[PDB]
Amino acid sequence: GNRFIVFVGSLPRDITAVELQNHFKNSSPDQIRLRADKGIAFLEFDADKDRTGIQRRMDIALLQHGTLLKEKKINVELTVGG
Repeated sequence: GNRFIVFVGSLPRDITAVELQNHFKNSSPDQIRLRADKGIAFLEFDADKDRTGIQRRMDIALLQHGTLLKEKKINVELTVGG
C-alpha cells in the first residue's frame, strides 16, 4: 500500500550486505533482502514515513541505476506498478 520497492540487479557473486547498506544509506530503505541466486535484491521504502520525502528517497535510489559496485555495473528500476 503506502510503500514502493526498488528492483536492484546485476550484482556481483561476492556481494555483501555492508556494500548494500552503504549505497542506499542516504535513501534510507525500510527493507533489505539480497538474493544472489539472480544477483537481485528487494528494498521496500515506507511512503507513510514521509508524504513529501519518499520522492527524494526514490530519486536517490534510482540515481544508482548504472552505478558501479565491487567492479560490476548494476541496474535500478521500479517494481510495484508493473
